[PDB]
Amino acid sequence: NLPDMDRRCEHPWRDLFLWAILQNRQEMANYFWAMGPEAVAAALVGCKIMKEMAHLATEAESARSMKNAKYEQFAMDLFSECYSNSEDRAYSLLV
Amino acid sequence: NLPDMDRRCEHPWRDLFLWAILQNRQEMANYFWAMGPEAVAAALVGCKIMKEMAHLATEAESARSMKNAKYEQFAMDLFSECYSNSEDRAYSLLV
Repeated sequence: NLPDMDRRCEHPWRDLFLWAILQNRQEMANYFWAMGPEAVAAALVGCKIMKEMAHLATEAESARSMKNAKYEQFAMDLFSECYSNSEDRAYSLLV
Repeated sequence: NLPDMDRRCEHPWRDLFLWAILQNRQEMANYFWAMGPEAVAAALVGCKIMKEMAHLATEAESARSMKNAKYEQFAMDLFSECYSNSEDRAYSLLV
C-alpha cells in the first residue's frame, strides 16, 4: 500500500508541515506553512491538531505551548488579507 | 552553647541572607539570596520575616518598603523556572 520509496512527494510542503506539526515544533511548522500552496486549510488543520494534542500532552510546558499555537490566528489574518483584496474570490476560497 | 568563635560557618550565605534580612536591607539580601544553596526556602523565609517585621516597623517608609519586599515573587519566579525545566524534580524540590 505504501508508495514508491524513491518517488518524490506530490505535496512536499503539506507533508513537511504535517510532520513538523505532529511534534510540537512550531517555528518550523510556521516556515513550512509560509511555503505551502493552500495556507488557510493548512492553518486550520494545524490548529485542530494542536488543540487535539493539548489534551494528550504530558509536560505542562508543552501543553501551555500547544494551547498558544495561534495557528487559527494565521488563518484569520490571511483570510482578512484575502477578503480585503477581492471579497469575491474570498468566498470561492472558502467554499 | 555558642560555637567556636574562630570556626567558619557551615552555611555562610544562609547566615548572611538572614542577617541582611533582619535589618530591612533588601538589595544586599537579594544578592545573598542569589548566592545561597537553597533559594526557594530562603525566599519564603525572607518574605515571612519581612511581613512579620512590617507590623513592628515604626517609620512609615520602612513599613512601606517591607510590605513591598517581593521575596515571594522571587520564589514564584524561580519555581516557575524549575517547573518549566523538569516538572518532575520540581515536586521533589517542593516536598
